Amino acid sequence: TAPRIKKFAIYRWDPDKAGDKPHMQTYEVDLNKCGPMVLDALIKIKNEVDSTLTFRRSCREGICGSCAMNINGGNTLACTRRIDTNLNKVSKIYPLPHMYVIKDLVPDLSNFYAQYKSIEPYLKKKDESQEGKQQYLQSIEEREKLDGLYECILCACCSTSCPSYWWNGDKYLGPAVLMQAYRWMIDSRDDFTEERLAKLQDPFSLYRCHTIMNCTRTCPKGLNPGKAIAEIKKMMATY
Amino acid sequence: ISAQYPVVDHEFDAVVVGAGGAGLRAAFGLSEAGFNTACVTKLFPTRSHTVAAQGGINAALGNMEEDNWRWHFYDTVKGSDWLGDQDAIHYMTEQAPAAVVELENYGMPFSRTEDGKIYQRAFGGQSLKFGKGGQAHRCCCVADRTGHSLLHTLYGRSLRYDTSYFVEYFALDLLMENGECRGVIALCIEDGSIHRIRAKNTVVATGGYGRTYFSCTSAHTSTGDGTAMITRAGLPCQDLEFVQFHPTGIYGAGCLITEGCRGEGGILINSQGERFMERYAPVAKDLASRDVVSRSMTLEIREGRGCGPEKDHVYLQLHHLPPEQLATRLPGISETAMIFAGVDVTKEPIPVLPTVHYNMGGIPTNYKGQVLRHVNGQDQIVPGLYACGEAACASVHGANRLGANSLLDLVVFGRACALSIEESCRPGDKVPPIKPNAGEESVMNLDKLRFADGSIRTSELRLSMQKSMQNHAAVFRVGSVLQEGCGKISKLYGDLKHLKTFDRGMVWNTDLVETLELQNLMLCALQTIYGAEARKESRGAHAREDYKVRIDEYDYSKPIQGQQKKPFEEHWRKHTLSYVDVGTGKVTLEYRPVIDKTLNEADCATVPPAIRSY
Amino acid sequence: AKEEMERFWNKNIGSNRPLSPHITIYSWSLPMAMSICHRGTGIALSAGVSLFGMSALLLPGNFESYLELVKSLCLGPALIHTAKFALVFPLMYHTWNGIRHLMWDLGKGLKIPQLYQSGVVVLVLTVLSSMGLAAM
Amino acid sequence: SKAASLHWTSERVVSVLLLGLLPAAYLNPCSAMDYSLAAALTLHGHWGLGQVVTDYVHGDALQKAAKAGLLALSALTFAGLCYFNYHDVGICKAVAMLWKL
Ligand SMILES: Cc1cc2nc3c(=O)[nH]c(=O)nc-3n(C[C@H](O)[C@H](O)[C@H](O)COP(=O)(O)OP(=O)(O)OC[C@H]3O[C@@H](n4cnc5c(N)ncnc54)[C@H](O)[C@@H]3O)c2cc1C
Ligand SMILES: CCCCCCCCCCCCCCCCCC(=O)O[C@@H](COC(=O)CCCCCCCCCCCCCCC)COP(=O)(O)OCCN
Ligand code: HEM
Ligand SMILES: COC1=C(OC)C(=O)C(CC=C(C)C)=C(C)C1=O
Ligand code: SF4
Ligand code: F3S
Ligand code: FES
Repeated sequence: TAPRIKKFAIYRWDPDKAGDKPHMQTYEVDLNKCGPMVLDALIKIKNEVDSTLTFRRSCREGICGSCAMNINGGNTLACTRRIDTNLNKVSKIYPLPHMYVIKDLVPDLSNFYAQYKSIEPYLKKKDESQEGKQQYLQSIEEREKLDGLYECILCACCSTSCPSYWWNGDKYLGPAVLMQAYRWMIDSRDDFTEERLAKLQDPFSLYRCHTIMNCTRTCPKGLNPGKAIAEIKKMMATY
Repeated sequence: ISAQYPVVDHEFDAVVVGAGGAGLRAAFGLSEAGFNTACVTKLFPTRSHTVAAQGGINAALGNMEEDNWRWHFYDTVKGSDWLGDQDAIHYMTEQAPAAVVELENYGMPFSRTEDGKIYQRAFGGQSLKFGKGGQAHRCCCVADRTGHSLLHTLYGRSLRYDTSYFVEYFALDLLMENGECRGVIALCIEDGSIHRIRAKNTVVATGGYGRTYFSCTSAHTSTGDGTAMITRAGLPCQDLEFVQFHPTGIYGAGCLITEGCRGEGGILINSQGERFMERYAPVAKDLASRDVVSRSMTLEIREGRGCGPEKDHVYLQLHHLPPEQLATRLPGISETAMIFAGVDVTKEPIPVLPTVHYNMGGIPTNYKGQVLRHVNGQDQIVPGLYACGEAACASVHGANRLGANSLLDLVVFGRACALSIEESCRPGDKVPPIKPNAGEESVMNLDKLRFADGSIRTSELRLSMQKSMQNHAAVFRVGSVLQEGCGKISKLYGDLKHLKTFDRGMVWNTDLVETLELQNLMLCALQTIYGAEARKESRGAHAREDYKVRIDEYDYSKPIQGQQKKPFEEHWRKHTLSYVDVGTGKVTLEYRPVIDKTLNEADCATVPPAIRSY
Repeated sequence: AKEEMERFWNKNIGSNRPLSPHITIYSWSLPMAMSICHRGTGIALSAGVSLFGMSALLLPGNFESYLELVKSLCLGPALIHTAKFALVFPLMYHTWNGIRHLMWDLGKGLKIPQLYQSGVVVLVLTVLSSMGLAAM
Repeated sequence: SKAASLHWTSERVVSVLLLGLLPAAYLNPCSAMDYSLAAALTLHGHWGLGQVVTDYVHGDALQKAAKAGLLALSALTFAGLCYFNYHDVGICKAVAMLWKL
């Protein structure tokens, strides 16, 4: 009764429409016949109004980071961002900032993933003949070191908010990939911690971070990529 | 249709159609062995529904207390309701220790005990001393984020090998010639190009089909794609009718509240604030089979004990657990509960209701992952075709899956597919010359759907079946209604020709990717509703009111000495092999016998069917 | 991989794909404007120092001569106590933020609730110091 | 080698150095402390500007040129600072004077 209709300005761009220029389409969504988060408005516009709105979605609980976008000026997983029930505003749904768009809201993340691959995100042991035979021992105090660090969902919300990744994302790895590098470095079972550091000894891979700390705020998971990057720098100095 | 779609042909040693836990384990196995593998995934690997899997892997590693893998075997067998293959159950429970060890040796951050070993917990259906004992501690958990850490460890660990991922490619059909499989034909979602990844061994690890139901804990991408590729290739499915409805799913969102929380001490309470898990499970109590607990929770509201404002859900109490335990082992459900239900686990209880969670059925495989045919009453192996994970039915779960056995399923049988491939084939085997128009029917269907002017939208045929299955194939079933459902589903299937799509582009046409996922969901729904209507017994998760008894070749409640062995055609202890004529949409149902002999009869003898009372 | 990154740039540079908006759409977090103003105050301070050493090398005369040159055209007690503030506020701001960034380098104070107390502190000490400095 | 972590560290040392070398200039002015302050500010500024350049001048061709013109602006700023120090009142006195009116 008395429907509440919120406006949603959403960044559109169609690759197949010749000469299409990025624009903003508005969709008044009724807030009573939809869920509470922003991904519920988007899935409603796609199932009931405009069946061409393209975005990535998969879990709808914020555990996988496919719905990462720029809602109201902040990189936040759309499945966990509540709709502002103040109906005098127009939500500004935008793709991740400074990233090539495949269609409307879907950014080209393949460089983000290639950079993740480049840091070697796997356990490296000097003696790998005993792999799979015995439970590598690790203390509860040495296992606590990886808290807040292994829970990254690789949603790029942090990397695409970093002004240094905007400018030099060709060579800078960004807060997410660097945080993961750190994670690996301080895994008590890894045996390449003085060789994972060596790989960052160029003026760009790690040393484009200047502690803007714009990655720790945007992290939808409440992690802290910039403190990780700081620990990495203190490890690169005090070997 | 034709040259409006140029086809890019690839040749690999092995193709894995999936990048969940099972698909990643299998791709990693093949690539590590040496095979030129290719993972075709429609989601970035770490995007797979595996991530939604709070709750460790079961494994009989004896850290907390002396444990044996034979007790885990027994537990499994019993919880399956004797409709599981005790040879695949034997293999899995025997390889679970070494599988979780290899997983910890890859970097998976398992929670550690005071001695520096993997911290295990207690779930529903586990025991010690072949039941006679009490609750056991075998669940090797990564601090309530086990599926996330599994997926990330396996993916990053496959980056170490030449695993050529095809990320965001939709697999449309298998390339079957002369009864064997030569790979898959896939759709690149990014540019709309058709790709034919030819191989010598296909592993189908596509997950379940939970989106066949209105309310599900499952992702938007659980659409039964591999099960339907198998249906559209002339191969059967198996035990589709059995659908686990996890009891502890959020009332509104349908999110997961980890059966671990219960295993930690959490309790289920009705409107009267009583632990009804005693009247039903005097020993198992809260930690019981996810079929007994779900139906009991249904049989609390059915009789009017719902503690909801609308009286349609029960509470799960966790505030009686210390805050340190709540946040040290269950850090994820705290967030989930707060960010969705707004419930603070440390203060007020969480609203919970049974929603569709796991599909015990799927593609019939053996204990090696090899997909099975059924020709003249014999089990014939489809050459070059493997299945693993939720998509497969090796019947290690039978009628009911035990908690934490599904992640174990993924790792152990991804390993099984990889090991079987590396023992049956050599890296470099020349791919046979496939015909020059293989997979044309898939491209012609993709075209007929991209330019599908019609009447009924694709979102409406979904909601239609989703609510016809939520009403007619729910926890409790009855012929008089399972036939109304069969009718409704057959009719909605017929209406798959009156479909209307709006997006006519090629780049990221998700209206096409979703009409294709609806063609797969309607094939998994036809079979599940018909196998459920036909199964005139009550076993495991299939509970029928008009036949409230588990029929077996004997009356195992009574002594089986003077009993006459009921013929295979009468008793219902047999797997439902389902087929669908994809043109007419008619489902023919065959029946296969359950494999009882274990891998080594001397090692662990067959567990005789008994009265599965918890 | 290198090949994957070369292929991402070779494909996206040469394509028609647009680059999503960033600085216009992105809200300005305080510390982001506090870092852009630390880069601006640094370039400014460096420009000053540099043109003062060039002047020193080329400009003819003495500093006391140019000083009395500006003194001659008397300005008053207000333009002086404002030009000083406008000439030292960049230096103070910068120096304080510098100490902030050195604290951050030792990996301290890098929790969201703290970057805003640090912000406020820095800006306060900026003003407070600037004034005090130009009240000498 | 460690030529990026050695840089990062050398810049933090110079920073803290300048941080201490500025107030001590007020406490006890000296001509040698003028010369050390000149070298401090010219190395801090050269490295800072270096960073700016590295961030904004994309292209290895143009970058090297910009850094050479920056090492020249710096190699002359330091020259004028030392000249002034030796032929005028020095940075401490100069400042004090311009801060007398
Ligand atoms: C909310 C939730 C919580 C769970 N918690 C637990 C737990 O605590 N413990 C436990 O043991 N189990 C748990 N499970 C169950 C278990 O984790 C899943 O059954 C398991 O992750 C499925 O593995 P899979 O790889 O077969 O499927 P998925 O992990 O879902 O992977 C399927 C893959 O197939 C791909 N795919 C599908 N269709 C296509 C297509 N047409 N073309 C190309 N690629 C395709 C997808 O992109 C994906 O990569 C949970 C399940 C859910 C839903
Ligand atoms: C490199 C040359 C730069 C020239 C700087 C002049 C103009 C810029 C203004 C900012 C610097 C001056 C403010 C600092 C407070 C000065 C207080 C003062 O006069 O006291 C001492 C100031 O002189 C010093 O010794 C220290 C001088 C520090 C100057 C450092 C300058 C470095 C960078 C300046 C660039 C600013 C450019 C800004 C552009 C936006 C003098 O000693 P005293 O007679 O008071 O008593 C001491 C013994 N009894
Ligand atoms: C007074 C004490 C000072 C401290 C503690 C200090 C500290 C810093 C720090 C920590 C940085 C950041 C370096 C990087 O980005 O990683 C910086 C940048 C910079 N500083 Fe200073 N500084 C001081 C004074 C000065 C002075 C007097 C000048 C003038 C020449 C100056 C010029 C610069 C420049 C040009 C930059 C580069 C801008 C940028 O990189 O952000 N600094 N300073
Ligand atoms: C603090 O981080 C940031 C910068 O750091 C120097 C910027 O330059 C910019 C962009 C501004 C200019 C003048 C290039 C932004 C938006 C920013 O957040
Ligand atoms: S670190 Fe935080 S934001 Fe950055 S990628 Fe991982 S989760 Fe997403
Ligand atoms: S915001 Fe960017 S500049 Fe560094 S501190 Fe985080 S990576
Ligand atoms: S949909 Fe998976 S993170 Fe929002």
